[PDB]
Parts: sequence; structure tokens; C-alpha cells
Amino acid sequence: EEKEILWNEAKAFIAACYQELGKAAEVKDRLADIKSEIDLTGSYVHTKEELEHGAKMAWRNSNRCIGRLFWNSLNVIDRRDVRTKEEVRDALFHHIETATNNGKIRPTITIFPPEEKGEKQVEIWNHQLIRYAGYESDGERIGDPASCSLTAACEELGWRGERTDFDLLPLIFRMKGDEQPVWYELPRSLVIEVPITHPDIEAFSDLELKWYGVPIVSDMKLEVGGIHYNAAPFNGWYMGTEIGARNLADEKRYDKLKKVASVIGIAADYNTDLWKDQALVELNKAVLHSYKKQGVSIVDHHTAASQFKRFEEQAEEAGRKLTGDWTWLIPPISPAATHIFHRSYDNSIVKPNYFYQDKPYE
Amino acid sequence: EEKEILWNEAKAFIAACYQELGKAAEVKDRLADIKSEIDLTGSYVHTKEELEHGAKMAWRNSNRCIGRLFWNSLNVIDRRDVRTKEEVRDALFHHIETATNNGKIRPTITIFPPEEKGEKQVEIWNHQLIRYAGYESDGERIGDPASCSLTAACEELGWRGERTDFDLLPLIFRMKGDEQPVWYELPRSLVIEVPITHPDIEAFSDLELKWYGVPIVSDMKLEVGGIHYNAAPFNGWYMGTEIGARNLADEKRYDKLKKVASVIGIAADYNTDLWKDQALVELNKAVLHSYKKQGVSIVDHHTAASQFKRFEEQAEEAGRKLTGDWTWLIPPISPAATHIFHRSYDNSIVKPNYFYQDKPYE
Ligand code: HEM
Ligand code: HEM
Ligand SMILES: Nc1ccc2ccc(CCNCCc3cccc(F)c3)cc2n1
Ligand SMILES: Nc1ccc2ccc(CCNCCc3cccc(F)c3)cc2n1
Ligand SMILES: C[C@H](O)[C@H](O)[C@H]1CNc2nc(N)[nH]c(=O)c2N1
Ligand SMILES: C[C@H](O)[C@H](O)[C@H]1CNc2nc(N)[nH]c(=O)c2N1
Ligand SMILES: [Cl-]
Ligand SMILES: [Cl-]
Repeated sequence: EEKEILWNEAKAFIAACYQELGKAAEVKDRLADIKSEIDLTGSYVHTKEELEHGAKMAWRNSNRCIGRLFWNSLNVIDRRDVRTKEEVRDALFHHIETATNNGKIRPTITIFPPEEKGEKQVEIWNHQLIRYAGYESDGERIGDPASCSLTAACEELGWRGERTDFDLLPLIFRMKGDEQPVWYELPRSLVIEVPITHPDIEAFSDLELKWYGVPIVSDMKLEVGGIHYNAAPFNGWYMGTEIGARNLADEKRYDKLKKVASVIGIAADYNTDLWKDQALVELNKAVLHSYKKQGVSIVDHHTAASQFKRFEEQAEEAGRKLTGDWTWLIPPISPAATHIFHRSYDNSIVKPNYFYQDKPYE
Repeated sequence: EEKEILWNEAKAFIAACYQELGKAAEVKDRLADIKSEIDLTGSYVHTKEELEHGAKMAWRNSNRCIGRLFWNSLNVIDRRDVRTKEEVRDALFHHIETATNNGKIRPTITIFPPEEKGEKQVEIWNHQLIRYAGYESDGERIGDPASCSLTAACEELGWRGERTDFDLLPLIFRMKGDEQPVWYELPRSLVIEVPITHPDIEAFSDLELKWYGVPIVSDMKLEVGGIHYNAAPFNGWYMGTEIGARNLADEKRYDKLKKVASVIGIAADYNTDLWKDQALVELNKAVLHSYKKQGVSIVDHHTAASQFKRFEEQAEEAGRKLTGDWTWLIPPISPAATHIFHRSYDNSIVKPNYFYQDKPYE
């Protein structure tokens, strides 16, 4: 009954995958051995080629992603061989190192063993491999409020943060058979951070802002041909707005706009002065400038939008239907200055794809 | 068969309308005389009260409108008595004068005779009562490109613009029975315009930018209880972004960002400089400052969003379901700085409401 669902997703995936790979004739045979493997074993195993391409397709089908133009150059690391938590840790450590690449970020995914009977083999608790802790007790707010629950969960497990605004959370994941996850402190040598400075305004450094170089989302499920890789951390490079317009700007995050307004020497008293808008722009100029000055890869929303237009064109030229989430594709600053704002997108879900899954904590 | 459709929309409207007006007991009687009027005559006539409230409800149900908090103070002018084109013109002239109110803009609607058998009594060709002409021939682009087709249509009818970037289009409308519309030049004395200057940057005036004080949309159909008022021009005051972020900024409109960047003394060479974003902010600061300095009503997107939050609260407190179009409610600058961005809205269409209708020209 579940062999059914698996079989249909499998048929659809192999057909599309081998078609794209120019291996159309191999399909019929490949489906046979798959159908056989399903009957006897309950599931099937992807070849390295299928898995590599599947992850790339998944990125291509991510409606909310503006950076999809480079779907085909995704660096896929196959770690389905891991069995121990030391291996998982070392693989996670390695992902960080190779994705970072001294600042020349390589879009990478590391793929761990998939679910068996819906039973996880590895269960990553981090939202990103690199993320700042968040604390809130009596009156006191420290760090990233988005990290409050995971931070408290880590501190249940014997970890303790220094309670700076930028404590690096430890890696935290659970192996099948264990009741509790384990946690490992990150080697500082592996984690690139960027101090935020401004090209014109020397006072901007007084804010003592910084962010991490590489966003590595690690709580999403990669689905490929009926196979559920619940643990498959992936990364790209940042679009500046993600940091300057949200992470540092949102009132429910770091909430820096009033402070930005002060150091750039404008008043924050009247809405009609548009001080938030002005602060947002200077803060976002600062983020791009800082990353570029350090030699850490990053893209601005305009260039990113230009690239996404190429992606649209490429999709059409290749005879592929385009899907997208307009509400997530438009950047949070000057969205009407991008072509994205002025057209609409079909928000249909196509597989392979990346999905949300329930948090183990909370 | 059409008496049916009319009757159902009527029943629904009267029930809701008299409920809101505290006149619940009058409903049963009101429905009787309505049902009778439908049978014999094919339609029915709204009382001044019903019509006034209906227009207010329509504004309340406008999913795309951020300014809905003040739905209940809409100034409704009942011009269902008009029969001649001189009367229509004078009513349109009067709408402009009273809505403008020396700069202290009053949200107003003027309601003309509704459709009979789907047959229009009056047919307004203008998109707004006050709008700038647009021209494009060989290489030459002049004025508002959004006005190109209507401008060419007016020039078919014997009108001629001076071909400045800000030619006021004449009022153009057609009376039932006439094959062609008529056109009337606007008295300059009735039209307030605002020159765009900047609070800090004196050079900003070199751009010679200006806009009109009052946006009076005149091509939408007001629908109330099955009755189709195809000609019912309405106005509010401007949100600054409408002018500074779209009308003057869009590449397919006035396309001023590169020029703004120059007069404010920044380079327009690199995307990572965010010069468009910076230009957008200074241009939008200029628009708000200029309108306020002239004493012409206007709102910024933050204040407008604050007001719309009150509208949400008011809707809930009154037991009314809220409907909205997220893609139109978010402002085109700093949308993530408003609460609108961070929640979702139900985009259901509720009547009474304002609708698009086909252009008579093109
Ligand atoms: C190469 C540079 C990349 C850039 C600049 C980029 C840009 C973005 C941005 C700005 C978002 C919106 C995130 C937010 O609003 O929080 C996004 C969403 C997303 N991106 Fe990308 N991306 C890149 C690479 C990738 C890669 C390598 C993958 C995976 C293979 C990926 C998959 C996604 C997914 C799944 C989402 C949506 C996540 C969610 O719904 O929460 N992207 N991308
Ligand atoms: C009082 C001040 C008002 C403000 C600041 C305001 C603000 C806005 C804004 C910014 C838009 C988006 C327009 C665009 O993106 O092109 C909008 C749409 C709209 N507003 Fe309002 N509005 C106001 C009053 C009114 C009034 C009096 C009515 C009618 C009774 C109205 C009905 C609408 C409608 C129907 C739309 C959508 C039109 C369309 O879909 O093209 N608004 N409003
Ligand atoms: N630059 C990139 C590259 C790949 C990405 C892949 C996924 C995402 C989504 C990250 N945000 C998800 C929503 C979320 C979840 C948890 C906390 C938050 F603040 C926000 C962002 C990306 N950014
Ligand atoms: N400030 C206000 C008040 C009421 C409004 C009522 C309606 C509208 C919609 C105006 N724009 C409609 C879309 C459109 C149509 C035609 C040309 C364009 F450039 C744009 C704007 C309003 N702005
Ligand atoms: C496709 C998209 O809905 C369309 O381009 C919208 C986007 N949001 C908008 N929002 C406003 N206020 N005005 C507009 O004209 C548009 N255009
Ligand atoms: C309701 C709405 O879809 C939600 O708040 C979205 C809006 N668009 C977004 N766009 C991006 N890129 N990231 C987000 O977190 C959100 N939040
Ligand atoms: Cl992030
Ligand atoms: Cl307008």
C-alpha cells in the first residue's frame, strides 16, 4: 500500500531524470530492477547519478528560491554511508569547510541516509549548521530570538552559551536508537564571520554588527522519487537582503534600524522622514560592501533578480514549465525595481523538492 | 432569468445593509417593494441611504486597498439625476473641486445613473479625472506611457496636447445614444499640482518633477445589490509610494531613477551600490515633503500600514471577516518593515465592491 506510493513517485522520477540525462533507453530496465527492489525490500536505492541529479532537480523546483539559475552546478556530497555520530559530525564539519572554500562559496548539499519505514536514521536539530543562539529571560533579550527554543533545548543538554549577541550554536543531532541527540561545539577555525562596516560612514563600526558567511539550511527534507532524505543540509551564498533587511532588521530578530539611524546621523522621530527606509538602504549597502571587502561570496537583489530572469528564459527554452512563489521571490527592499514584482508565477509544487518537516524539539 | 440574479444580490445586500444601519425590522417590507419593483420593471432603485452605505461597503470590501480604515467617512454624491453631457461635465468638475478642498482632500465618490439592461447611461473614458497624456512616435517618448492609448484616442477626436511631459488630458465620456464621446479641457484653476522638491538637496528641483494632487479613479464599476454603477468616480488621498515608487519610478512610466541618482550626487554604475534603492528613498522623501509643504493631503506607507492594522482590529471587533490582497497591500518600498508583509490575507471577493470593466477605446 505504501509500496504503491513509492512506485509511482519512482516511475515519474526515473522517466524525467533519465530523459534529462540522455539515458532514455535505460529507463525500462532501470524501472524493472526498481520494481523488483520495491517488492522484496519495501524500497529502492538511488545510484549516485540519480541522487546527484535528483538534488539538482529539487533545487530547480523550489518555488521560493530566487537563486535557481545555478541549479545544475550544485555540488552533491553522498554521505549515505554514515553509521556513527562521529561520522555525521565530521561530515557536517566537512560540509562547512568545503562550502565555505575560503570565502569563494560553493553551493553544496550533503546527503545522509534516507528514512527507512519513515524512521529517521539521522535527525538534525539545527535550523542552519551555523546559527547564533538566542536568549530571553526576565526583561533581558540576547542574540537571535529566532534561536530561542533551540538554544534552551541545547542548554537542557549540558551546553551553555556565553550569552553574547553572537554565540555560535553547537551542532546538535540525534542518531537512530538514541533517546537524546548529541551536541558538538563548532571549531571557530571553520566558521567565517563578516564584521559589518560602511563604505562612507566610519561610525557604522560602532554598532559592532557581524554575520556568518554561509547559510546552510539543515532542517529540510529532500524528496527524490519517493525516497525521503530528511537529513540533507544544503547551502548557497547569501543575498544581501537576507541579512540587511531581515536578520538584522526585523523587530522580532536583531531589530537594529533605530541604531542604524543614529550612527548614520538621521532622526528616527517621524514616519514621513522615511528613516526606516533610509536606514534599511544604508544597512544593506553595508552588508554587501563588508562581504565583498572580506572576499566572501554574496549577491545583491538586483543582480539576483537579473539571474532569475535568465532562469525563467532558460526554463522556457528547455521546454520546462516554471513554478514560483511570488510572495517569497520579491526582495524585501525595492521589490518594484525588479521584474519579479511585475509578473506572476504558478505556485504549483513539483517533485523532486525540498520540504518543511516538524521540529524534534518544541 | 436575470431578474433572478438581481433578486439574490438584492436580498443579500439589503439584509447586510439594514443590519449594519440598525434598521433590521424594515428589511422584510423593503424586500417586498423591491421584489415588486423587480417583477414589473426589471430592476429596482436604491434609496439615498442604501446607496451611500453601499458605496462605503464597497470600499470596505476592496481587498487591494490599504486605506480602508476610513471607509465609513466616504463622502457620497448622488448624481443619478444627470441626463445631459453638460450635467455630467459639471458634476465631474464639481467632484474635482470638492474632493480637492484646497488641499485638505475629502475621500469622495460621485455616483451616476446605473446600467439599465447592461446598457450604459454614461461611459467615462478617463482612467483618472486628472491624468497626464503620453506620446510615443519615432524614437520620441513624452509624458506618461500608461496614457498613450487614451491620448491617441483623444487626438482622434480633435484634441491636441502641447506635448509637454505633463499635459492634462481632457475629460472624455460618452452619453447613451451618441456614437462618439465628447471631450472637455480641464480648467487649470480646479487642478492642484505639486512641484517635487527635496528637504536637503536643493538640486532636486532641477529635475522639474511634479504630480497632481488628487487621484480620482473613474474607470471602475461600483456594484451594489445587483445594481451596476459603471460610472462612479472615486478618490482618496495619495500614499507617497504611488507617486515616488511607481508613477515616477517605473521604467514603463516616468523612469526617473537614473536622473534622481545624478542630482543626489551618487553613481549609478553598480548594482551592489544599491543606487536604485537609495534613489527610491530620496525620491519618496521628496514626494512626501513636497505635498506636506504645499498643504496637500498625503500619507506615508508606514502610517498607512499602521492605519490598516487598526482596520484589521476594527473588522474583528465588529465581527466582520477580513479580506485582502497581500500582493497589493504591501508597499513597494520597505515592505518587510510593515506588519502587512508578515501576515497573510484571504483574497475572497465580497460584494458590494469596485470592479474592473473593459476599456471602450483600444
Ligand atoms: C546559490 C545562491 C543562492 C541564493 C542567493 C539563494 C537565494 C534564496 C533566497 C533569498 C531565499 C529566500 C529565503 C528567505 O526569505 O528566508 C531562498 C529560498 C530557498 N532556497 Fe535558495 N538561494 C541559493 C541557493 C540555493 C540552494 C543551493 C538551494 C538548495 C539546493 C536552495 C533552495 C532554497 C529553498 C528550498 C528555499 C526556500 C526555503 C523555505 O521555504 O524556507 N537555494 N533562496
Ligand atoms: C483615503 C485614502 C486612500 C488611500 C491612501 C488609498 C490607498 C490605496 C493604494 C495605495 C492602493 C493601491 C493602488 C495601486 O497600487 O495602484 C489602493 C487601491 C485601491 N483603493 Fe484605495 N486608498 C484610499 C481611498 C480609497 C477610496 C476612497 C476608495 C473607493 C471608495 C478606494 C478603493 C481602492 C480600490 C478599488 C483599489 C484597487 C484598485 C485596483 O485594483 O486597480 N480607496 N488604495
Ligand atoms: N542564500 C540562501 C540560500 C539558500 C537558502 C535556502 C533556504 C532559505 C530559507 C531560510 N529561511 C527559512 C524561514 C525561516 C526559518 C526559521 C527561522 C527564520 F528566521 C526563517 C534561505 C536560503 N538562503
Ligand atoms: N491613493 C489612492 C486612493 C484610491 C485608489 C483607488 C484605486 C487605485 C488604483 C490605481 N491604479 C490601478 C492600476 C493601474 C491602472 C492603469 C494604469 C496604471 F498605471 C495602473 C489607486 C488608488 N490610490
Ligand atoms: C503580479 C503582481 O500581482 C502585479 O504585478 C502587482 C504586484 N503588486 C502590486 N501592488 C500595487 N500596489 N500595485 C500594482 O500595480 C501591483 N502590481
Ligand atoms: C505571509 C507571507 O507569505 C510571509 O510573511 C512571507 C512574505 N514573504 C517572504 N519572503 C521571504 N523571502 N521570506 C519570508 O520569510 C517571507 N515571509
Ligand atoms: Cl538566514
Ligand atoms: Cl496614480
